[PDB]
Amino acid sequence: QSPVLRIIVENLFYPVTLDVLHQIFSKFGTVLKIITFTKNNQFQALLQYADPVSAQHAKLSLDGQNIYNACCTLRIDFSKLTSLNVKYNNDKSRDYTRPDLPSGD
Amino acid sequence: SEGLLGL
Repeated sequence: QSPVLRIIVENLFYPVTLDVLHQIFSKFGTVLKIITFTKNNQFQALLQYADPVSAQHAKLSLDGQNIYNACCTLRIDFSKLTSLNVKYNNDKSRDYTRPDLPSGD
Repeated sequence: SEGLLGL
C-alpha cells in the first residue's frame, strides 16, 4: 500500500491550486507533500499522506468527484513512489514538513 | 456533477 496518490484533474474549467488540493485531501489524513505539474496536456499532481490508509480512503471517497460545480473532476490512482522529494515551496510544490525550503532556484 | 467546494 502506497501513501502517494497520482491525481489528474479533468475538465479544468476553473483554476485548481495546490492549496485547494491540500484542503480537500486533508479531510482524510495528514498531507505531507504535494507537487503539481502538466503532462499529456492535463493538470496532474502527486500527493503524499503519512498513512497509506489515508491514501486508500481518499481514493475511495474522492475518485470521480468534482472539486467545484460542473468541473474539475478528480481521477485518482496509487503511485508506486514510496515518498516524494520536494525542492521548493511555491505555487507548484510544497513540503508541509519543511518550511525552510526556498521558493525557487 | 455537484462539487466538493463552492464558487
